[PDB]
Amino acid sequence: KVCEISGKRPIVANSIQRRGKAKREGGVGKKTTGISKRRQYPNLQKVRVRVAGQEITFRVAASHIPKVYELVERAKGLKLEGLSPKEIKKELL
Amino acid sequence: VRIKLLLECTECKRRNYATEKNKRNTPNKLELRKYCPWCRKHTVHREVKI
Amino acid sequence: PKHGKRYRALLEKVDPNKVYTIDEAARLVKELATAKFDETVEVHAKLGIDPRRSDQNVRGTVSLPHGLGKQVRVLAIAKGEKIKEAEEAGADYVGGEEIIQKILDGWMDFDAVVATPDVMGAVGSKLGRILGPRGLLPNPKAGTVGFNIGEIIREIKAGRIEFRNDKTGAIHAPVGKASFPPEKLADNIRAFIRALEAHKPEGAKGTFLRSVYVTTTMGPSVRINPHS
RNA sequence: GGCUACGUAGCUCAGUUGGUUAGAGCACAUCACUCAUAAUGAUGGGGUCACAGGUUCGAAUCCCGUCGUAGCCACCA
RNA sequence: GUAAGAGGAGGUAUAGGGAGCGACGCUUGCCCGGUGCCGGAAGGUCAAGGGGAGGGGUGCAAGCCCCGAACCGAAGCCCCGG
RNA sequence: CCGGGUGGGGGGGAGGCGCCGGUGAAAUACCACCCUGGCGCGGCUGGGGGCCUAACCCUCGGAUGGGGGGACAGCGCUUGGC
RNA sequence: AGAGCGCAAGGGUAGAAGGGGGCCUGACUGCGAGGCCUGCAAGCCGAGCAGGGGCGAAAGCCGGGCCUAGUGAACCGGUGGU
Repeated sequence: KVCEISGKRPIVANSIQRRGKAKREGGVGKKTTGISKRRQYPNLQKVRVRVAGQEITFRVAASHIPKVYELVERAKGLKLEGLSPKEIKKELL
Repeated sequence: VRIKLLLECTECKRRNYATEKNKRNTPNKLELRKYCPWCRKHTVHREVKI
Repeated sequence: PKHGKRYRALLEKVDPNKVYTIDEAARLVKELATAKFDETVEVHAKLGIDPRRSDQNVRGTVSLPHGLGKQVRVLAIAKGEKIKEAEEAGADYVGGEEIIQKILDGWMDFDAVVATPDVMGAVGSKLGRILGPRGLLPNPKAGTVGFNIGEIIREIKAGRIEFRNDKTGAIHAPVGKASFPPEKLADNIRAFIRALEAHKPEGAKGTFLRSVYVTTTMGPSVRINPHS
């Protein structure tokens, strides 16, 4: 998908795993020449933290979870009341 | 064929070359033939490498 | 009791985690000899050349720029003419080809042998079951095959050493003689380090210079920073 | 190429870190036993421990050089 | 179906999917050598990884960067039987 | 290796050992390192099992929670195979 | 000259290329006039020069083998050097 934090959306085709077989040197090359093409896309996960007056979830990046708890910190500072899950969660950032 | 194989001869007194062959099967231990290098006149020549 | 009383004190002077180097070894290990007489500095040297590798057990032929003081007497089997040479050197009853049975027919009193290359052949085939296997006969690098091996008779009467590898490189460098103080100990040990580095294999990876253990003969020895 | 294991009697198979004194069942051999074949017991022929090298005073028992056998990865302008 | 989820099935080994034959009556012999398939906590080979003995460039040096053995790193094929 | 070696506790006591000779490849108090195999630990470094819940996942008449599973399962990146 | 001259045949050869001995190592370097051959490419032949070298009393031969088959442009890189 796309993280709710710092973007982090997929990558395709010439993203890569290629295959290749690749060149180097271990004779006339490791296996000399070698060549091909593939596919590759990011990370995402879940952080369903409480905070304030209710409960809320998160689609967090690979290593952007401390940032979530930071948003929690900034969150506490203001007036977060009423019943409005993602509505509050958005007023966050 | 590799039995007669292919080796080369370098001088002593630092490097030098000349192109040759062998014959390991035949009573051929090592060789110290007598040729000429790029530098100076005729001298030693020692057997080595592939 | 187990290692003796002398060695319990001489234990309370090792602290088996030390170095000394050729210096502090020369001095303090000059002290480490309180036992009898002429303890042979036994530099005990161990490295790593896989207790044969076909032809890598050193041989090192050294005199240690001073002297030992013992005796080898050489004997020699030096085909008449070569006897002459040995006759101004230190070779007891040089016997051209006859003192062979005063080695073979049970009559020892000798070391080295020097002999010749001539008789080497001949005299090799006879005593290569005693002096050979044990450590006297020719070994064409132990100072025992030649007439320039008589110059080597004087070499063996100034110090031979036969550095070999057995099972641990091992070798016991012999001088020290508990009557050499600082000077001769310093110079002797450093000299042995020199000959050591001189006789080297052709690609035997590892620590060419671990064990040194510079034991006089009756006590402590812990290393010499296996270098200086 | 790199790494690994094995190759010893005509057959098939152990003795494997020594140091002894190289085997087993088949099979060949002249017997033995049975009245009779076979069953089995005995004594001999066959090793030239994959060939050499080196370690050891003393290896088929160990390192090393060549090949034959196979196994996977893996090289081939 | 990239996926959410869907049918399976609000069904549960007399239930659901896949294959060979094709009522019923008689019957279904030998081969695990090649292969597929079932299992098997010894092992060969092999990955990134982990590791660091050991080598080099360079600075006066502190240092920085690269090369990298021993030896521990799976699946798998080999091996073993069915 | 059935032969003795190694160690401790003690009695008791002024007495007990090593070279050559002898034998074989070697000489056997003591000293130096090392090998064989082991044993205990210290550095590195993995293999295997249990329990816990709180990540993650299932479910139960709203559940702030109870019950189940749980560091696997799901997934993201990379690693070799088929 | 029907023998021999490695190997198939053909040419040729005892005024040697065949067969015996001694010293050796010119399967030499830097070059190459001018010719064979031929679509290109490649292949074939070689006097002499010059370094220095082997043998030879000298004259002199020597850029492997009596000659025709025993061979693979380029792109990739391995290895020693400059």
